[PDB]
Amino acid sequence: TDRVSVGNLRIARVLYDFVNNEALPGTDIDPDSFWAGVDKVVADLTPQNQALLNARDELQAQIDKWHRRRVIEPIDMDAYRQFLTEIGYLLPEPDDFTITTSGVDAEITTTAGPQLVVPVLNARFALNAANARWGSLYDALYGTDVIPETDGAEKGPTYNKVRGDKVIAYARKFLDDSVPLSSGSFGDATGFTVQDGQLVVALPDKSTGLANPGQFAGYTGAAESPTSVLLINHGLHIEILIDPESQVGTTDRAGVKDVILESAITTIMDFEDSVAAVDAADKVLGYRNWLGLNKGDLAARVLNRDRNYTAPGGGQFTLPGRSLMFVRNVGHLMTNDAIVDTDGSEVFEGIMDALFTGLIAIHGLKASDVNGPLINSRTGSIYIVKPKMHGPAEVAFTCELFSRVEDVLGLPQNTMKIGIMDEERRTTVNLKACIKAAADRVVFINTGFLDRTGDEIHTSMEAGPMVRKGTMKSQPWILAYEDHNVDAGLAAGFSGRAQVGKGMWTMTELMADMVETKIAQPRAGASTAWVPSPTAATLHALHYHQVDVAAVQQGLAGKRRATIEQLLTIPLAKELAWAPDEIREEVDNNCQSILGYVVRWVDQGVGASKVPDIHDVALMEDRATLRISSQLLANWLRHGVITSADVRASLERMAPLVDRQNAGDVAYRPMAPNFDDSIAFLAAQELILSGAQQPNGYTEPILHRRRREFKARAAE
Ligand SMILES: O=C(O)C(=O)CC(=O)c1c(Cl)cccc1Cl
Ligand SMILES: [Mg+2]
Ligand SMILES: [Mg+2]
Ligand SMILES: [Mg+2]
Repeated sequence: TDRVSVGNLRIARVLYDFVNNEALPGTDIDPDSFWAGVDKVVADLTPQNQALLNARDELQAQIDKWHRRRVIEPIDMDAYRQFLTEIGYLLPEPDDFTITTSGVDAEITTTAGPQLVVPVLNARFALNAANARWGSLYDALYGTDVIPETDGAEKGPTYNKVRGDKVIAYARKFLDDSVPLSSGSFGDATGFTVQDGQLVVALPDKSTGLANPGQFAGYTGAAESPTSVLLINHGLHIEILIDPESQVGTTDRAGVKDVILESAITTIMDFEDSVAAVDAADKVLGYRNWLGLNKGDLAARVLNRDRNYTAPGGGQFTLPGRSLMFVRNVGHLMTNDAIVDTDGSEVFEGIMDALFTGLIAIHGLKASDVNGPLINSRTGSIYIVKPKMHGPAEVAFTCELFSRVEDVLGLPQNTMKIGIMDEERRTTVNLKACIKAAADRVVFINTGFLDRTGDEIHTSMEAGPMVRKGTMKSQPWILAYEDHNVDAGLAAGFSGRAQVGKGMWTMTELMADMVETKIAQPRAGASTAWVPSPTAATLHALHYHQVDVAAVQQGLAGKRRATIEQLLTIPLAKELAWAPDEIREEVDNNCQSILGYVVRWVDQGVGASKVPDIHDVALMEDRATLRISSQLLANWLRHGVITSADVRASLERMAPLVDRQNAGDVAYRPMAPNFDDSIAFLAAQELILSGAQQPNGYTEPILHRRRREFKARAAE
C-alpha cells in the first residue's frame, strides 16, 4: 500500500524516504546494502527477542504462584532465595573483573557532573538541552525558588535589586567555597587581572591570588582588564563574566555581570519514556530531530559553537559548547507498525531503533557543515542508553544486536556503547553479570529508580498490599538497590572509565529543595545524575563543586554495603497501616497524576508533562511514574485495600480538575462530564483495571493502542 518491500519486510513509505533522502546521504553506506541488512538483522534476531519476552512472563507466573500457595506472613527469605535460584531468576555471581570499554570521551570516563534527559520529539527542548553545557547561574538563582521570594525579594515585571543582590551574594559564597582565595572573600573583590599568568583579585586594602592557582583556567579580553575569568574545580568550569556597564554589573562591586557554570555535561536524547511515538510518522519526527542534532543543523534557534579562551600564559584554546549526546532507544518489549512483515506482524521497535539511531549517529562522528566541525564523539563512539532490560541474557542480546548493526553500518565492532539502565528487579539482583555481559561496551550504569519501583510492585503483586507511592522512595529495598549499584560499578572498575549514575529529580519547580537534597547523589559516589531542565542542570552542577566525587568513589572501593537479602525485601505494608482518609488521599493522588499525564499522551502525543500531585507540587511525569501509579492502584485493588467504585469515583473526581489545568490549549478535549466518550479517560481507567495483567506492568501496550485509536478517530 503505502509500504516498501525489502525482503520479508514492508516499510512505511515515510520512514523509507526519510532514511534514503536524509539519513543515508553522507554516511557512505550503500542504501541497498543497508536495507538488506535491516531485513536480515530483523529476521535473525526476532526469535530470540520473543523468547526473552516469553521468559519474563514465565518467571512472573512462577513467582505469582509462589506467593499464592503460601500463607506465612513474614516471607521466609531463605526459601524465597532458593526458589528464585531454582527458577533461573537469581543467577550465580561472576568472578571479579574489570570493564574493557575503550574509545570513550572524557565527559563520560572522567568528568563528574549533571546529565540532562529531554524528549527528542520536541526540537526546541532538544536544542536547548544540547546548548545546556553552559548555563547562567544568576538566571537559575533569580528565576527559581533557590532564592526565596521573601518580603522585598519577590520576582516582579522588572528587575528587583533586593532579589538580585541576594543572587550576587549566593554566587560569591559559591566561589569562596569552590575556588578559595589565599585571603579574603570574593564578596569583597573590586577587580580581576592576569599578571605573569596568575589570576590577581583586588580587595579593598590589598590583592590576593587563588589558594590553589592551578584552578585558574584562562580568561577572555585584555589581561589587565578582562571581560571574563575562567576557573576550574573538580574538572568543571566556572566563568566569571565582567561587565561594569551591564544591568547587573553596574550594581556589583567588581562589575561582575554573571557566573556561568558548565552545567549539562552530557544529554540523553530520549526516544523512550518521555515521548509518544506510535507509528512511522511519529518515529520519523524523532529520527529527524536526532539527525539534525548529529548534523549540527537542527533549527527551531540553533546549536552553539565552541567557546574560545586565552590560556593563563597567553596562548589560545577552546572548550566544547554543547553537551555530549546519548540517545535512549526503546527497550525489548514493544513492536511498531512502522515496519510489518508479510504476515502483517509488527517489527520489534528496539531492533529498529538500534539500526536507525545508530545509522543517524554516524553523522555525529564527522564534522558538521553548520558549526566549527563539532563532533559529538571525538573518540569515535555511539552512545545508546538501553532501558528496561531484565537480567544478563537480555544485556547479551543487546550487545549482539549492536554487533550485527555495526556490521550492517560498516562500523568497527564495539562502536555502539551501552548505557545500562538498572531499573528492573532481575537486573538489580544480577547486576554484576549484566555488566560483565557488556564488559567491552558499557559506558554507564544508572539507577532508573522510578521504573525500578514499578517493577518492584508488579513482581510481588500477589504477595500483598504495598506501601504508599511516596513511602517507596525510602523503603529498604530501594536504598539497598542504590548502594548495590554503586558497589557493582566501582568493583568493575568504572572509576575513570564509565559513569555511575542516579535518577531524575521530578519536582521541576522545587529547586531549593533540589539543591538541598540532591547532593546526596554525588555524596553516594554517583559521577552523574539526571536533571529535567537546563536550569536544573546548572543548579545540580553546584553539588559537584561541593562534593569530590572522585575521592568519594576512591573511599568506597572494596565496600559491600548491600546484601542480596536487603535487595529482596518486598515493600509490603504493615497491618492496619492506613486510616480511611489516607487511603482516599493516595487514590486521589494517583488518579490525578494518571489522568493529567494520560490525557496529553492520548489526545496530543505528548510523552512528558508537568502534572500537579495531590499536594499541588508540579511533577514531571513520564511513563515510569505512570507505571508506578497504575501498578500501585492495581495492587491495592488486587488485595482489597480499595474497591473498583473507589477508583471510578476518584477518576471522575479528579478529571474536571485536569480539564481545568489544560483549559484552552486549543487542541484540548475535555474528559468531563462524558467520561466514557473520552478515549483518554478510558485509557486511564484501563491502565488501572488491566494493570495486574500488563507484562511487568508496562504501560506502552495500552498507551500505544489508545493513542492510535485517537488518531484513527481524528482522521475520519
Ligand atoms: O526512573 C527511571 O525509570 C527513568 O527512566 C526516569 C525517566 O525516564 C524520567 C524522565 Cl527522563 C523525566 C521525568 C520523569 C522520569 Cl521518571
Ligand atoms: Mg496470573
Ligand atoms: Mg526508566
Ligand atoms: Mg575540592
